[PDB]
Amino acid sequence: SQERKNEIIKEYARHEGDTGSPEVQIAVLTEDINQLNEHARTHKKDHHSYRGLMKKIGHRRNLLAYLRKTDIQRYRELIQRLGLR
RNA sequence: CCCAUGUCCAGGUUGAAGGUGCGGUAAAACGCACUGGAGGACCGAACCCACGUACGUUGAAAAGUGCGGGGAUGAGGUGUG
Ligand SMILES: [Mg+2]
Ligand SMILES: [Mg+2]
Ligand SMILES: [Mg+2]
Ligand SMILES: [Mg+2]
Repeated sequence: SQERKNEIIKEYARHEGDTGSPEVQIAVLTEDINQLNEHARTHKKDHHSYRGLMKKIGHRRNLLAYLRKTDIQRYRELIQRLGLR
């Protein structure tokens, strides 16, 4: 949702202007992915939506790889905040 | 054969489901351990049955004994009424 995405940007971002950043993107994608996994458990047959789920997941994984390359401290802080492995 | 009401099955073993935790995952299938303790499951006394063999065969016995044998928490054995 737009209000939830606003909250997530304001929380995880470095500024109120820095809408775009890896931590911001990943924080949005994780909530979207949780909603989609619940939707999939409720709608097991919607493979057409599971595809977009996997695409979002790959996007998040690539962002996380960029973070592991550039800033390992930022990476670990992010993952402690989010709860990912 | 059945009704009701009771009672008996030394000991040991294996280790189903379920559960928990750790991996693995985007989350799961899944895997690894532990727990748990199922079974007309296993080995084997009493208990029950009678596979073989020898002997007995005017028998110890109008159907047995010995040497081994099968089942042994179940569709079990047994008691009283
Ligand atoms: Mg048995
Ligand atoms: Mg036995
Ligand atoms: Mg008796
Ligand atoms: Mg006979």
